[PDB]
Amino acid sequence: GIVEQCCTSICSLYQLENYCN
Amino acid sequence: FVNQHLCGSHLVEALYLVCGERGFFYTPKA
Repeated sequence: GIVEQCCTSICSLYQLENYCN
Repeated sequence: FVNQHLCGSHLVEALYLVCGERGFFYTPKA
């Protein structure tokens, strides 16, 4: 999930945009 | 500003700034 990819590990714009509507 | 550890309200803020008018979905337990 987003926590595993952006909190416990370093986030990225690619990852963040996957969560935009 | 997105290339770092973003947790909790910090992560929610990042999504808010990046997604804009598109909005987003926050699913912590995924």
